[PDB]
Amino acid sequence: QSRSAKAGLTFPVGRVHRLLRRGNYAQRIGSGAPVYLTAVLEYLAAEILELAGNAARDNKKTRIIPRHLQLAIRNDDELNKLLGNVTIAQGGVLPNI
Amino acid sequence: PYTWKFLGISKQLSLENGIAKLNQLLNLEVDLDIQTIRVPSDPDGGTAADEYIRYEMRLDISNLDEGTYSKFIFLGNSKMEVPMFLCYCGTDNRNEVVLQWLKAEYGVIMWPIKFEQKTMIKLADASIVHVTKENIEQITWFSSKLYFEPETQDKNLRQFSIEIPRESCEGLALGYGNTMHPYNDAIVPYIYNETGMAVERLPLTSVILAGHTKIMRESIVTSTRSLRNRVLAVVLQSIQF
Amino acid sequence: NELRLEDNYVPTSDTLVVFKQLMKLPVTVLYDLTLSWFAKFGGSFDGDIYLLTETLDLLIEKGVRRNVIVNRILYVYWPDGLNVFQLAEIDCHLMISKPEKFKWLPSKALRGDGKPYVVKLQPAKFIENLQTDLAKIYHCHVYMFKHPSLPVLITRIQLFDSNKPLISRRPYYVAFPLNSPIIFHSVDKDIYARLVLQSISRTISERETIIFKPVQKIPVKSIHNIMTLLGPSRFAESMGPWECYASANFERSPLHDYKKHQGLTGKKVMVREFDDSFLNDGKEEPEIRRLRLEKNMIKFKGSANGVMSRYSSLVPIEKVGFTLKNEINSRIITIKLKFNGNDIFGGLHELCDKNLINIDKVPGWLAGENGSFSGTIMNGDFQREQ
Amino acid sequence: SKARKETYSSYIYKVLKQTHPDTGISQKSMSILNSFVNDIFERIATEASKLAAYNKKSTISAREIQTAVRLILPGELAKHAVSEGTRAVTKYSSS
Repeated sequence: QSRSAKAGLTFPVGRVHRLLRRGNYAQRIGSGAPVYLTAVLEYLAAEILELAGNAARDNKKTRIIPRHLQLAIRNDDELNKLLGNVTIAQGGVLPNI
Repeated sequence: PYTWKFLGISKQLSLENGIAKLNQLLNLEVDLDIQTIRVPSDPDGGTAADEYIRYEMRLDISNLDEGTYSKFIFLGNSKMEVPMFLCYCGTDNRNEVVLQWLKAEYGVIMWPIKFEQKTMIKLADASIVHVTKENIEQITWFSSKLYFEPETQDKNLRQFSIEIPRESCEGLALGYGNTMHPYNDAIVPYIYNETGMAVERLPLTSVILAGHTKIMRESIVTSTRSLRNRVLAVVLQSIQF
Repeated sequence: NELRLEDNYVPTSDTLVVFKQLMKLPVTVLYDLTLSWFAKFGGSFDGDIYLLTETLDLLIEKGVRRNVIVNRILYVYWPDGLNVFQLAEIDCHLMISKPEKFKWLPSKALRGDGKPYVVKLQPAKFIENLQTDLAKIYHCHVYMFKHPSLPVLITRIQLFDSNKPLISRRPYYVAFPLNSPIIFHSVDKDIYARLVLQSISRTISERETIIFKPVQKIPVKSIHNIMTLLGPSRFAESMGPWECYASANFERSPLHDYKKHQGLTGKKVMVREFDDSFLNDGKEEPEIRRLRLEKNMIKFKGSANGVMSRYSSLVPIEKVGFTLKNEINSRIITIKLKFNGNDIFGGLHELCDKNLINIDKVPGWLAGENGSFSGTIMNGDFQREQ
Repeated sequence: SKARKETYSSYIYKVLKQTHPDTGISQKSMSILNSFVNDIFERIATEASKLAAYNKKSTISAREIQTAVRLILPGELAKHAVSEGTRAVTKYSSS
């Protein structure tokens, strides 16, 4: 039984704990910080994956592409503003209309 | 197949003292046998050292019940250190009730009988030799085989055997000549003579004759009706110091 | 006659038995087979090779228990069943991993009256002729693989029955050395043992009659050991005390330097008493003790250092039974010796160290000479059992 | 022979299969998702460290992480993120 198994988070917990310890962000690390950060990361990943999947549904193709990832990110205005400075490789550009 | 349990005696005792008082504790009749014979250690002549006294009786009424049959055979001397020993066969309460009765009667205490290689082989010599009614000694031969169980690590060699057809036994004693101890001069040296192994030094488990006896150190097994006299005598000298 | 089986047939083998076969194989070899398995016949996984090798790599990263991946390849990747080629692969990989668990029996090939026939096996031609000779009767599927560190060519033959899916029988293994009349085959006494072995003799000959004669009757495990025992090697016919001749290390080349020649240096020896002083017996000198212990090793290992703890011999054997016959006074005296254990000649060596057995009077056959062969001895000559 | 690549690939794949099993992933998309997750984690960790160092706070705790994620993620996603994170931490404490 793993701490991730108790937490219900697909992303591991001790992984984030050791990453936080390694990165010398603070002199002393806590215990709820890894689980909270893991939960936030899992929520964000699930959200972006679900939006990309919905874009794929509208794309009637079983294969998802960075093209579709750029579709989802730029079509969601909030996500676009959050990720304004990043550039997606082979993402293309949005149609005018 | 009858298994014989061997057992020794510390000091010489008298057994015919009270056959009337050995029965009421047991509630059935037990008979008595008084017997003594010559045991020639040397065919040329025998001193007074072979003077042996033997007792024998049983504890039974039912001849049909062959399984519940036991005999107590006594034999021994009175001039050397250990006077005598005893042997019995079968498992029953009758094999011990008298045994306590002389537990607290004479003060003699018992001990298991130990056999080693110096004794084990020579028993078959007394087993194969025969005596007729005219005091003529002829040997009835048997195809002896030996069991060896050497203690070793990795169990590399855990058990091996040597078998001799006894027509070849015949060819060995005749080559040596007329001998009273065939296993001293025809058989045991010949194994060392050819293969170079010492039978006595090696750990010996069993010596088996062809359907006559079954010799093992823990207990002797024989299919005969009753044990002979030379066997008991050689056992007596072997357990003597 | 399309009774032969392709590499895509799926027999209805039980899930439990194939579960136990993957039990013994290590984790690192399961990853290798799965990648190769998908590249040949594919699988039920909805992904490409790159996707498959990615997730499988992650099971290694997490330290995933082997029961999970074994269940994964049995209930996710191939829930329907296991291919015959996959079964052959797992069988051969188990053969390589545990070579001590399989027993072998030797057999000799003869042509004409008594001329031994050395076998020259073509990996291709030997297959189709056997298939033709076997499919006329029963369903047949064969697989060949070469030993990674040995020159043998192990061939496994499995036969199927109709009682509708086919029912697999116990496989028959036949090992072919490169160039040797001796052929090692597995142990079997069924309808298929005499049908497979007989078909091989007709197939490999192709121009003249070839018969198979069993050299021995007692099987020996450790396919590595049987090659040294009976296969093509220098150690054959020079075992026991004569193992120093198999590896010519005691003699230097004629072009080599002659000061290192042992003629100048000589050898250190001790005098052996020809008069019998072994029966009766003082503490031995440590130097005398060392030399006495060296005599025992010379007559069981062949050299002071040993060709090969120290009591283990070059090739362990289980059961050897000798028979000694000599003529004394115009009649034959017979003595029969039977030995049983793990290393018979290793065990005799230890008893000689404990002074139980005289080392001077032990014969050659008891010392390990012509080992693994049991037979009658007369006039100082050893005859193998017919 | 190669030091293992430290990724979130198995967990991302598991999340996708939990959502819906029919589709798959391409390698370029996998790298994109890995980079995005790493960047978000680095941002949040740096923010928490800086915020803790500001109040001469030697340790990093759930309150600091929640404030950092509120700072980084915009409020619309931040509400759901903090709600789910609080749920997870409380249930972990209960366990």
